[PDB]
Amino acid sequence: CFAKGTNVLMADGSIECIENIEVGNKVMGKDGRPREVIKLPRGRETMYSVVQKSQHRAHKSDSSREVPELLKFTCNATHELVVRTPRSVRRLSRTIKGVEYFEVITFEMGQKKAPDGRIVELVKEVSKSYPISEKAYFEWTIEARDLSLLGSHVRKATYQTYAPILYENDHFFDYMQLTIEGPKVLAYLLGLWIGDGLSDRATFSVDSRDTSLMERVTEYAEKLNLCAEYKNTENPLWDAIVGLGFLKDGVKNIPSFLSTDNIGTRETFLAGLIDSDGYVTDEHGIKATIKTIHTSVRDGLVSLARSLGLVVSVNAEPAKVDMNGTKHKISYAIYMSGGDVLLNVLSKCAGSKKFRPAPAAAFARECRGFYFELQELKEDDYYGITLSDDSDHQFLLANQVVVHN
Repeated sequence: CFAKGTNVLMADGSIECIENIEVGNKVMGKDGRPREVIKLPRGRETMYSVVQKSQHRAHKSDSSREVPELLKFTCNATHELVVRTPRSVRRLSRTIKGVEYFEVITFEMGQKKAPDGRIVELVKEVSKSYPISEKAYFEWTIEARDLSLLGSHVRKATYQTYAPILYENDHFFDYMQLTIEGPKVLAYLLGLWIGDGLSDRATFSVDSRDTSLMERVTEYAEKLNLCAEYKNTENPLWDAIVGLGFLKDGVKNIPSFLSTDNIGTRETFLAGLIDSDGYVTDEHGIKATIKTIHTSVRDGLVSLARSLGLVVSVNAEPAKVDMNGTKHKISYAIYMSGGDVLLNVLSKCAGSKKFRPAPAAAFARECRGFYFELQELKEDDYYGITLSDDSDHQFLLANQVVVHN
């Protein structure tokens, strides 16, 4: 069902290639609970490239300059994609009536004759009022080779989903360098460093006019004992930047463990990063925007925000120019949205035009949808794993895409 090299998420929040897994290994399910591998099937056939539909980039190459699509996988022709399509009616409700012929256009389940000879069940767009076998959406499944039978509309309207990482490790807190009264300020000061810090030491660049942030920095430092050194020594903040991985080979980095660790710590780190070089808007829905010239931070942030269940998109931009020179070429804009998922992160920020009050009531981190495009590929060796017949039959790939057995 999957090409050689597909990374899947393991139930303990660990990552492994589709091929290095065996029965007994437990993958990560939708709920943050473990699945059970009870078989490992193989074969060869047409394979398809599934990738999220996006407005730009991605030319074939080995340099991580161009912004990449991380919501992508290669499965086999008979792979069953778990998809959703909206219910939809037009020019009439269920069934209203006027005079002299007019049309009712609807989306409903029917059976279409596959060119191969198979009689597949799928969503069809239907003319005037006709019954014959027809919640705000359809929850269903389709084999890769079958997307092509879909009508233009039904097809553009269909999407896959990704689930949030509701599971939690503790790699952060086991790294003392207690719980209540603590982790908040370091996770905060770490995101603050990746945003404004000096690569060689614990020195950020808090904006003067931002009295509210200067207040935070000084307040927080005090809680972690230090103070004023930033506005390389046995300095437990610099030791964590290094120890916890915030420097991907002499380059600023957002460590993978951040995606399966404590939720609160994920949200606090993001707040510090937004406080440093992000900015929030409310025009058409609450949204935060972090900027970075680092490719490692850019990709680690995308998976960090999606682990929380936020909606993410990335765009390439031009950098700076001092007197028309200084610093060049490109930087990146990462856009995040999600309502109360986002309100829960912004309610930890210090910046005055950044802070937003916390959600009104409790909230749920839903799976988010995404439109994709398929590429019919050549014959190849497939892998795949079988979850127990009594489970939901689903699990999450390393990128969080919800896949079916």
